[PDB]
Amino acid sequence: FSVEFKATENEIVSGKLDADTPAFHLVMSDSGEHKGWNVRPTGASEGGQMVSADGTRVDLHTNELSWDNDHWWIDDGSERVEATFFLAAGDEVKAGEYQFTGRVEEYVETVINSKDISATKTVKE
Amino acid sequence: FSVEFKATENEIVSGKLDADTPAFHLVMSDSGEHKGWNVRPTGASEGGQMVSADGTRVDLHTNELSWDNDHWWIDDGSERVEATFFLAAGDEVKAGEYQFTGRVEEYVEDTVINSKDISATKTVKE
Repeated sequence: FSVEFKATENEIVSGKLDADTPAFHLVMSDSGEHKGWNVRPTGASEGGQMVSADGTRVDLHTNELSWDNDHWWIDDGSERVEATFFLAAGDEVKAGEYQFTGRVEEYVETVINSKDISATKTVKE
Repeated sequence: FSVEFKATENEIVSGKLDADTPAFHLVMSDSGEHKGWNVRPTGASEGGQMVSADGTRVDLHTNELSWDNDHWWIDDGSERVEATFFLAAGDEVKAGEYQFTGRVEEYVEDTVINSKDISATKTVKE
């Protein structure tokens, strides 16, 4: 069971976004049998947001995972799932170094593996 | 001593597999006297997997060979051994062109007397 979570490489500059814009990339993997995965935001990211030092909160979205109130999930039995988290078109994005913290879970049927993820994405000038 | 190793002809689509589904075919030949063979996965395939570009792994299986921790093997002294490697019924298969790499070894009782790398790629899907 392996999890990789990191900022995307594309630069984001302060302002109001024309389009959906990548901010994080996630990969969840396990050769062992499973039903799927959860990505649960933790601490300040609760709500599914990325957060700067000055407390500015920005929503994350992904087209590779589903959402259920406060977390992402997906039923996927394959060995490996990839996901991009993007910021939505229109969103104003302001000052700083924005951190996402969460916890990945692997489940069956019941959680059988889990690991914290954290990464920080930069915005601006 | 010859080895033939290649992707099967049957088309695979991504999704949950409804049956044991062929992926590769292996032929190991020697009319010379020998005890058996090993088929040892190499590189990314170690563990017994075919591995796609993005690193996704699918387990390979065969009913024609035995297994010893990390490799297949068979005592078979005949001139020719065939084997087919299949994906297990129910496995959800996804994204890519999946390669298997390994090494074949022919052994005798007394001990390896011939060896050769094998490599092939199987396409999945859509």
